[PDB]
Amino acid sequence: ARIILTMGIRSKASETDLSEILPEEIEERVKTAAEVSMGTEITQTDLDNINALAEQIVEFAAYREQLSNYLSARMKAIAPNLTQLVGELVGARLIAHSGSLISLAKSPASTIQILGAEKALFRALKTKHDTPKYGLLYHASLVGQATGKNKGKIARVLAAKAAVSLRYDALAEDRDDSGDIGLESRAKVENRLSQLEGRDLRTT
Amino acid sequence: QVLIDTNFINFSIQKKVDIVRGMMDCLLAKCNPLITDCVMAELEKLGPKYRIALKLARDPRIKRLSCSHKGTYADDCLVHRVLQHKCYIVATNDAGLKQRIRKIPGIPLMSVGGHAYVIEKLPDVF
Amino acid sequence: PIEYLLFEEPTGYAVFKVKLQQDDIGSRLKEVQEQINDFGAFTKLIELVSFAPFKGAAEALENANDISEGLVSESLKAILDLNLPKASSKKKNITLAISDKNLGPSIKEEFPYVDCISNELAQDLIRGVRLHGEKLFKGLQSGDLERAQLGLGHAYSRAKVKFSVQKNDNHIIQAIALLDQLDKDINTFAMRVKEWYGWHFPELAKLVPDNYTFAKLVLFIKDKAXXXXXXXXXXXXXXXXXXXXXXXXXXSETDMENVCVFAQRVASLADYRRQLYDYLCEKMHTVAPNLSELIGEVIGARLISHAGSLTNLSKQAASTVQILKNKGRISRYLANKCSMASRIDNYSEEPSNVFGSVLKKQVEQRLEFY
Amino acid sequence: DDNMRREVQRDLLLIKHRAALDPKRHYKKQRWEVPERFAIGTIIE
Amino acid sequence: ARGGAKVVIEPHRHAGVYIARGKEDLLVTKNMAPGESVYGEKRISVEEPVPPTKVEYRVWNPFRSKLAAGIMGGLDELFIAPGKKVLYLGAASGTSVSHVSDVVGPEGVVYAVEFSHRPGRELISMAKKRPNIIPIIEDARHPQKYRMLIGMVDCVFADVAQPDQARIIALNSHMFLKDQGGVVISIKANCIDSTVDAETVFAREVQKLREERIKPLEQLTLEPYERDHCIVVGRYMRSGLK
Amino acid sequence: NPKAFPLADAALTQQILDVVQQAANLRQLKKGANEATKTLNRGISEFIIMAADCEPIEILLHLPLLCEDKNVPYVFVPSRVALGRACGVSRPVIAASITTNDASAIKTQIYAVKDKIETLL
Amino acid sequence: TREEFVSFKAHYGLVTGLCVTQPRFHDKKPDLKSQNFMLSCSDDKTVKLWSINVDDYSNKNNEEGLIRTFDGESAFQGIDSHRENSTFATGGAKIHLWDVNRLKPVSDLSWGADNITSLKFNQNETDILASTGSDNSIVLYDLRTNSPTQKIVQTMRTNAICWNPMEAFNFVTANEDHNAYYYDMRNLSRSLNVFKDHVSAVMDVDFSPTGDEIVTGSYDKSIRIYKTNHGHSREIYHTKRMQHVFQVKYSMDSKYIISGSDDGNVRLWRSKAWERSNVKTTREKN
RNA sequence: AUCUGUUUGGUGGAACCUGAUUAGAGGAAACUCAAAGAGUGCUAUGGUAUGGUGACGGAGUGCGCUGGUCAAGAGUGUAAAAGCUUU
RNA sequence: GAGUCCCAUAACCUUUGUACCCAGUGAGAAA
RNA sequence: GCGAUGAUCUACCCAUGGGUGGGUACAAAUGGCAGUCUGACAAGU
Ligand SMILES: [Zn+2]
Repeated sequence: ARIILTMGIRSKASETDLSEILPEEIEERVKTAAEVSMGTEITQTDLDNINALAEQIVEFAAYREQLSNYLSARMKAIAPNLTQLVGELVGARLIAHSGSLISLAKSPASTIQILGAEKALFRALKTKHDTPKYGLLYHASLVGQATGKNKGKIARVLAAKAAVSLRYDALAEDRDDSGDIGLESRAKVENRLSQLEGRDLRTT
Repeated sequence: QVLIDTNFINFSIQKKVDIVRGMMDCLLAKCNPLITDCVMAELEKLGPKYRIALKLARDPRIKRLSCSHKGTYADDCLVHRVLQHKCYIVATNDAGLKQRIRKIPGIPLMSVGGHAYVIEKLPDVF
Repeated sequence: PIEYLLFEEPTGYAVFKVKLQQDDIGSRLKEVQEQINDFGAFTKLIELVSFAPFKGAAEALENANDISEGLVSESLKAILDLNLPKASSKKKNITLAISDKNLGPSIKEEFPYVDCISNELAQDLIRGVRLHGEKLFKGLQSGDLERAQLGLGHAYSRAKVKFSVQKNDNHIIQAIALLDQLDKDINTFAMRVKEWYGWHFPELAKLVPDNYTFAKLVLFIKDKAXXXXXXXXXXXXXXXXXXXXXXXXXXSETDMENVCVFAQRVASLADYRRQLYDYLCEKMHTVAPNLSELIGEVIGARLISHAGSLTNLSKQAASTVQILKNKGRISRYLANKCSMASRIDNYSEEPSNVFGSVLKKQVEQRLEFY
Repeated sequence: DDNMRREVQRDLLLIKHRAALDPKRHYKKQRWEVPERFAIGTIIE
Repeated sequence: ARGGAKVVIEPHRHAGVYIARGKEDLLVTKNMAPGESVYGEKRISVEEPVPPTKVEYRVWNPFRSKLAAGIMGGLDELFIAPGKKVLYLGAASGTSVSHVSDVVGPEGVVYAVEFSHRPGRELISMAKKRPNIIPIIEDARHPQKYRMLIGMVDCVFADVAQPDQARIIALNSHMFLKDQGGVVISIKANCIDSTVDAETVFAREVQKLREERIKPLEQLTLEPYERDHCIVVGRYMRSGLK
Repeated sequence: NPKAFPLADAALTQQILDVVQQAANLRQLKKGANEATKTLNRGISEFIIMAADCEPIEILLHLPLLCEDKNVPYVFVPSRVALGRACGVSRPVIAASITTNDASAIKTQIYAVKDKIETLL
Repeated sequence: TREEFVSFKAHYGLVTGLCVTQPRFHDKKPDLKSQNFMLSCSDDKTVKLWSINVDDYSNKNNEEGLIRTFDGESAFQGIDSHRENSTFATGGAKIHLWDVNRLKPVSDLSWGADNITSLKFNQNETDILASTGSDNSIVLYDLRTNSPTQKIVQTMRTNAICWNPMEAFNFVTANEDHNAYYYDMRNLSRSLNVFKDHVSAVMDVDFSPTGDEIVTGSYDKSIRIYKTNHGHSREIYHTKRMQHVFQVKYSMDSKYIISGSDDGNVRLWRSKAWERSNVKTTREKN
């Protein structure tokens, strides 16, 4: 959409710079496709409401960056000891699945792993099978930093320490509000992670 | 559209009938007789003492149609033009070719006997 | 004696030199015909001499529409000034090998000493040039044929079909698919707006039912409160400022400015909708005006979307096309005429508005009959 | 894959023996071994 | 045969063609441009794994397309393929050429050729969702006019009903067709000769093809679908026709 | 260049409309553009008679787009009124169609007209 | 293409010889490029010009056949044209030279009052004509003296001759004893070679435009090729489907041998059995 | 159910038979090693290779080639002229 | 030790609120 | 002052008004199915 406000017609295409939008290889590439392309010409009445979708696309994405900014304010409002650990988006969704913050901290640690993956869980218990091991916690920034089966072993240590961080956030009437427990929680997982990546199954 | 052997030409000469004018007597309708390219390659290969048949074979009312073969042998050029279409009407007097076509369904075979020609598997004889 | 040849491309022309002529009695053979798939053998025939590329894609269309006439363009005239050595007009001409019999006289009209040959001899060489393709050109062709065929294929087609983009009807399709999602969302975010704005003023949404104006007063009055100018923009103005005094819901500040930008998003988006609506009301007035006279721009544009084009209203039987005692009578009696209006929109070049009004008054008197 | 097998395995076993599903159909005589690659899907209208 | 029932897709013996083995069977080729059926035929969807992407499959109506019955009657080698270029003749609309585009895939191209403007106008608007179809609106009897626009195609397809059908393929097989790449004629008995019989025209148009150095491999009749046609898969030898 | 192409000759107008009249009595004639549209979808039409003098010429002009898609021949006749009396209908029929029916006494006569239509194409 | 341009029911009798030359009319010029011209020589006292529509050059876009007929007194035996200025003599009971523009012949030539059966002009020193005889003879003619020039009498009659194009003063002849002979025009006391290879009468010889080879066809059902040097056939051509070859002509690019037959087909061959129509790469060529 | 016992799927697989195979059959790995096909890609270019052994090349010069235009002459042609062919 | 996304960022069923309903045929209706 | 440029045709009771029967679609539900994994060893020398 940002191209349409810059590119316009195919002869406006070759002349106008795309340094700001997709540069240095694709700018040459859209210049190449500009001269030979199977599409038609478009009138200046038809370049009015593609010329006003290019506004309304951009104003959505410019609103969404204000919108994820709004949760990052609300993470550090409600549970900042949580969102120093797992990030704004997971903690937006772990609260969203349970409901209130108080309802989430009353759950134990091991049910904060599998808070998302409830469809594959109760299938795997009602028929005798294997429980899913990540859950909604899998899209944390830290499970992705691990590899292999170590995505499982960090998914315990997070859901333990996130359960430690949540109860300091739901159930402390005084909050230091700096993520002071949470950054002590994340440094324990990074010690757990870099221990667990140093160990390897191979033979030396 | 009637295919023609070497043998049907040879016994046409001994029995004193025209091809085109004499076929219409047996057949009672109009016909376009057409010698293939393999069959003309036999009539030349028969040699000097069959050359009066080779004159009568090249007649502009006798049509010619080519074929895509690697061979002269027209006894098996002919059946292969018959299975794949079944519009033709074979004119032979070879004994082995008659047995090769009487097993094929629905192909009017035509031979020469006595005075005029005879047809076999036409349902519309008269 | 086929000395030079000429192969045409979307990337300009080419003038080749025949180094060796293939032997011409023996041209149906397996040997000389299987040489021309083999680039080692075909090179001994052909050397490139010239390659003048087209100056632009628009000049290509003018030149590609000139070969199919049979005539000689500017550049095709201009290339042959270089490459062909000037020979006599009567004795010992110069031979050029042309792909077309029809192009033949138009060269000799311009260049009287050039004899144009299109035998099955000469056309065998030109067909050889297509097969080995870009390897003959030794990289002088900047870009490729494979992109150049595609655009020049569509542009040659669009010229001879001759449809303007203003005649196109996918603009009716995409706009209907866009107006319905605007209507899907404008109430949706405004219902979100009230469920944000219920924490501050539950009374104003009762006064203001329109989603377009309810998102403006949130932009206008962020807090309580009299002496409000745009609240008169008058009966609801005093009914709101007094209701602003009688407030029940609670009161933060950045959180409401979230709702301010969120209620900003509604009023800008419905402004786009009223902008998009007039475009569709105009393109209906452009593309299918005889259909626009009967039912109007909106319901006319709905039918083209459910047909998937404007063509599939013309192809369908009038009983089959469907719009919604009057059901049994008028919904059939209009759908006959609704079919007929959509025929004469499709197959005219510039459709007339006048016959739709003529077709409209026929439908009126059956409504008078009811 | 070896997941989602049961609603697939019942389906393919109901196609290898599809001659019995209705006594008026009588399909051609074929064997229909289970192919290596397939993609069960529905019909959009 | 409803919108509810779920169908197994399975790859056909020919590449690029797919069989929909349901309670009844269907012939199906993968839609290159999803979400739209070009003439209203009922289309199948699946999903393939990020959430799984949507791949849509379009049914291949036999009674609409003369090519379509020959698959479903059974041809040994159909020279159309998911990589090959293919030349098409007489594509009035996207009744069949949109199908032939989907079976050659996003790599290979298809050259739609038809003379008339109003069906050709529809062929334009379909060709701007399928990038393979580049449509040519010149007459098929004069191939020197569109010689700039097509280069070295791998199999022509012939859906012309003009009675000079052998000469209109020879001028497109000699000048555009890559050697040793097949030719799929579709002969209609009534439109060539209405005086002589159905079977004579089949024995006449094969022998006209063998004059133009096309050895025809096989011949199908496609009788239960369409009345009295043939499609004759050729091969353009040009060199060693024997 | 004209939009009502191909328009038939005066001698061919007679031979078409006379075949229309017997097909009217044998019930193979289907009468009306909205009814002739359907037989193109069912695939059972033999050929299409169209009236050139109906106003407009474009209300029925969808049929050659629909016929040449399916290789069904078609003509133009000059009068919708004279197609009316050939049709046996009190009102001028501006578009007619001949259905394929194999028990046709006029089967040898239809194919004489149909062969003289493909001559125009 | 190996097809006909046009077929002409020319004569009610036999044709006896064809020759080809584009005329040079005093009134106009018939086109070299758009048409080609055949001339025939009949039994029934008849010589007929023929136009041909030719599809070679695409420079253009009437007169498809039979421009004008030349009637005579005696039955015509053979023809050849003279490449300078629209000139051809006929073979008959009297060889008599023709102008294309004149219906009656210009000059009657005869060494003696005997029938004459075949002719050919030479390629260079163009005015020299060679004339056979059924009275087992050969009489050479010279046009610029308007006179016959000398005579040689062989043991059996000569069916056809041919001048070499390259040396232009030696002519090979085809003799009815199963042998062919090769002369010098200067000294007809000694033949330059004989070619003893056949078993029956040779009906036609043709000198290669290379000037090395001579190709001959006999009343035996076979065709020999020999060089000028070796005096014997290096190569014999035969198939079952040809009988009694009456006419044989070497190609003009000197590679493919044409061969007329009594069986009615025109069979064409190669000169060397190995030379191909392929154009060969630098590795294969060496 | 200490009711019976067929059907379907899974395991197992004897006797006879019929087919094929054999220094018993089979699996796993790869920047290994070695035979041998089939297809594709690559400018894959001396039709007789360079302008030149001071016996050389450059420059001018003369001849020769090539083109169209002008002019005479020849030929056809007509009563003549027009037109007309022209190594 | 331990199957997420194939969507519990859902699907289905039920209950209420809202809106609505019981393609073809082809030559007669009006007196 | 008609029509192929289309005439015609496709649950209940209550005296031109309504209720009851079902179906389609939308939206809502802190309605339902629907219950929130294991618990002490592991890794290094
Ligand atoms: Zn054969």
